[PDB]
Amino acid sequence: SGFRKMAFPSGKVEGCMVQVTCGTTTLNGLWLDDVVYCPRHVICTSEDMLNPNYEDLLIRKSNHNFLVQAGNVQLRVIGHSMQNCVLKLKVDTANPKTPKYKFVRIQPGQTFSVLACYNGSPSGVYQCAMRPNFTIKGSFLNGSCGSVGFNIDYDCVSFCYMHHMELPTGVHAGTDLEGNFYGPFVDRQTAQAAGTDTTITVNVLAWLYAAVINGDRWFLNRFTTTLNDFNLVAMKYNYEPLTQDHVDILGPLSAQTGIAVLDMCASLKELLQNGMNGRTILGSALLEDEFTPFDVVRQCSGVTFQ
Amino acid sequence: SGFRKMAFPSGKVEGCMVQVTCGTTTLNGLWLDDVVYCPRHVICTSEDMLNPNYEDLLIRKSNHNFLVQAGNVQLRVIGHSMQNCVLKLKVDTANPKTPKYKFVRIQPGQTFSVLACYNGSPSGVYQCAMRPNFTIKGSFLNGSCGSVGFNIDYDCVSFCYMHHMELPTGVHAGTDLEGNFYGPFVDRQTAQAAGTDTTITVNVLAWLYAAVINGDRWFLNRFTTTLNDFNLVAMKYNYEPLTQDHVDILGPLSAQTGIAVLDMCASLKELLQNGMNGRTILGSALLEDEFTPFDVVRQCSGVTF
Repeated sequence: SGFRKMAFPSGKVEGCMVQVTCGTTTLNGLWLDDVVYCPRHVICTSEDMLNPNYEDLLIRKSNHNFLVQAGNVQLRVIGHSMQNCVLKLKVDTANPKTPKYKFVRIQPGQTFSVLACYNGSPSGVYQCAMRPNFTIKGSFLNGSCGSVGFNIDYDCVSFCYMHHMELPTGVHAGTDLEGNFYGPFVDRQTAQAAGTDTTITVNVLAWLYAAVINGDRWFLNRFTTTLNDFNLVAMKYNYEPLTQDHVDILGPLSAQTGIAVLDMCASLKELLQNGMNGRTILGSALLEDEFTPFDVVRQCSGVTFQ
Repeated sequence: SGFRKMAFPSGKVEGCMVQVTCGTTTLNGLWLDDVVYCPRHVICTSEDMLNPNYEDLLIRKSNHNFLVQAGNVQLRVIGHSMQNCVLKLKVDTANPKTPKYKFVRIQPGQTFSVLACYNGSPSGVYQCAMRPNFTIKGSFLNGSCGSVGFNIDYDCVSFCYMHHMELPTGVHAGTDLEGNFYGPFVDRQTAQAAGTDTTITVNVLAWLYAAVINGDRWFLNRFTTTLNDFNLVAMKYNYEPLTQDHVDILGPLSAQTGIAVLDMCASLKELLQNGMNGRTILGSALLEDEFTPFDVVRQCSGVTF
């Protein structure tokens, strides 16, 4: 029992983190086999930040302008190329700690672990979710760029996020590992703002199912709803629309608890109307939306506490 | 900027986790140098768990009754002994991945990272605090026993917790790595109740400082208080007493923010007496008490390991 924001163990990713320096700029890179991936803005200077021409900046660099340090060892850069917003530095050594891995581009609402790093060294690990407005609510300081987000279902690391920037509201933006940004953002310091964010409805429903699995039913009610009526109400509270795909994904939790998905939707409607009246759910006084259905199944018992 | 419940990187500990099996019971062990540490109740069966005599159970076991597996490799057990509630299995090979480490016993209110493991394989990491009632609010299923809690400083892993059991309210109890329980618990298959818990005041103040560092300031006010008056309020809301040592420990955050501890105490007093009036702090509608002052400093300054 219990329910925590649980990250994946970070060791398989720690062994891939390196420091990349170009000029006076230092950030983190990800060393997989004989390639180091890092944000391309490592090649910018101070006069470059608003409208950098990355193709023009990069042609002026040789391999030896990039200093890559793995722990105490310098790696030798033997080639470089840019793919979208990431730089790929070919190095002369394959990383002996490379885990089994893949690159995946995730959808809003998906969660992942972040290993926050500075100067190629890990500082901590935490869970994040891709918000509907394609930002993440991270914890990142100067020098954290190139830190990555990942999942490790089974034995394989799926890298899904590379950190590039902080927006004015204090939230964060970055790319997949092919260098395409999530959302409409660009790696320029021109004025950019995140869109209005919404709550991830399917994740709130998953977390209510987690609460039932762990033994709490106080928030259920005798009512049901149609999917259409639920979405009409949910939108009034800035909740994302719930689709038939989301209803299907909740199937296993519904089966384990005996609570039909649209009955849990009626419970959520009432919670939005009433608040918690001084109670908590899984230790929270707010409705939590950064656990996915898959996260709940990963963490919770397969036996409900009836 | 931003502020998240952050665990330590777990790689140094992952390399130490093994699977220990005795009879039909399987749980996790911690392999350091040439010793594997695990809960002594691995030697119990069903008819033993209600009132175990561990000294008598251990005599019937030979070294080959303990099956220790590190990944795909079996370790050969060459000795066994018990220290309080921890079994120590001497093995024939030192763990080549042993980090610099020590065993430490923590105080209530201190936080640590848990590496939750099953069948010797790490499955997740999260941050926990030792509650004033010596439980932790963990997330553990059958087979999680022997999972460990730890802190890191520089290069040294300080192991502080080994998981043994779940209490009826769904919170968790365990030992230090010398086998001494935290709290008034025993390793027997009986319902044992956690005492009434209280809120860790110095940690709530640390988190209010984190909120200020991150720009969330609505709860600051013109008032200040004394330690004595604040502690009357703390007692009334089931908060731990705030000592002068706590005031000193908040010194670095009070310096980084420029806000005196007793000024912040006047803010917390008002939050306890009036609530949040529908607002949140760092995204929470509750007063969070599982960040220590050092946790706030470590996260807000980017400290690496």
